[PDB]
Amino acid sequence: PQETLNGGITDMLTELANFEKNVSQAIHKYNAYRKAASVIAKYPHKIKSGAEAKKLPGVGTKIAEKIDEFLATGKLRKLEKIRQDDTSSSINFLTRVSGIGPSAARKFVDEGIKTLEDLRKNEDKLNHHQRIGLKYFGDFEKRIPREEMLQMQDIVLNEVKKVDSEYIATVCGSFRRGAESSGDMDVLLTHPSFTSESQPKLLHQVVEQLQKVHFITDTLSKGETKFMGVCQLPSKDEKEYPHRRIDIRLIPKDQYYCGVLYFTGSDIFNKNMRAHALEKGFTINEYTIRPLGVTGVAGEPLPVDSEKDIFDYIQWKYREPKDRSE
DNA sequence: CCGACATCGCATCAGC
DNA sequence: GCTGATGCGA
DNA sequence: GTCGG
Ligand SMILES: Nc1ccn([C@H]2C[C@H](O)[C@@H](COP(=O)(O)NP(=O)(O)OP(=O)(O)O)O2)c(=O)n1
Ligand SMILES: [Mn+2]
Ligand SMILES: [Mn+2]
Ligand code: NA
Ligand code: NA
Repeated sequence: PQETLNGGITDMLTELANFEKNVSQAIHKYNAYRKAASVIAKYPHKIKSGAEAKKLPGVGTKIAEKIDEFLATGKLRKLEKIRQDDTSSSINFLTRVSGIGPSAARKFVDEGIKTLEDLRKNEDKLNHHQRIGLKYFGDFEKRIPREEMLQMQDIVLNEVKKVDSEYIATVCGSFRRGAESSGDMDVLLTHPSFTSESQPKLLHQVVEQLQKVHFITDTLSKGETKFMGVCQLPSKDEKEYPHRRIDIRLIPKDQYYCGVLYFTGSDIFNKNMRAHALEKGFTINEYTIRPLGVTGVAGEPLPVDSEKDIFDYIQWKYREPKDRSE
């Protein structure tokens, strides 16, 4: 649908979502507003009343009431007031820095630290992750053209197999869903000598190699199965590429497809699949799917030899990654 | 009137 | 020293 | 905030 049909309303709900998330520290209200904004974005009519939007799943009394005020007056006083509030705005803005959540943002603002310049004046008071998020603040909010994502994929696929021929690196996330641009790169790593039943430094060597060739530039978090960090394409003396976020995850190779499914997403989709499963007598996570039982006590896990397998167990139509936006 | 809305890895904090 | 809780994030 | 127990 043309976004201007109910663009005023979806914007309003999205702002409210971000504020509940970053300032009120209520993730479920953030999700509620998101859900209401999303479903309205699909509505192929121009909303005339709150009671009309009330019909859509995820729109209840409070939001329908807020829509009525917006249509009848062109704004939302609560949203107008929040926007002029120095404290709420600062807290909200600071959470745009990677590593800074609602708790840290609130405490920063409480001690007068409110801008990026304030943060730069106070490196002492930031932890390692936050410093990096601050350093590449602009870059991390840049979107990554798919062409560059392909360039980034080449490097990873190359260096991965260079360490050991039987690794299997799989770019998931928005990229796998075929998006024209991505927020970051998500790499899913698997190796034969690592199973659920089950060679140790399996993730570490790959990361080390990507640092070796100067592809990985910074580390946010690193462990046995999880990597969170920063990368950069090498420049062709023509100008330099932005620093990008990259997540790497080493997963039980015999659970490869539940992982590919989870880390391909989307965000709402993974959520809808798990919630559906429950209404239908199943429970999925990133590793297993397992039929809860009669009583709803999980039974044993199943074999899965392709993504479609999981789609079959609860039997939705196998939707291509491109289709899993919700 | 009121609880679910998923769960996890890693960094760091609170405390023994 | 350690375990467990919290924060932030995927 | 919304849905549904
Ligand atoms: N809260 C979250 C966060 C991430 N995820 C999963 C699904 C996402 O596809 C995946 C990766 O996170 P992600 O990189 O943040 N999003 P995703 O790659 O979809 O989109 P982008 O912003 O990168 O473009 O992990 C999730 O299921 N629930
Ligand atoms: Mn991503
Ligand atoms: Mn990611
Ligand atoms: Na409704
Ligand atoms: Na943040």
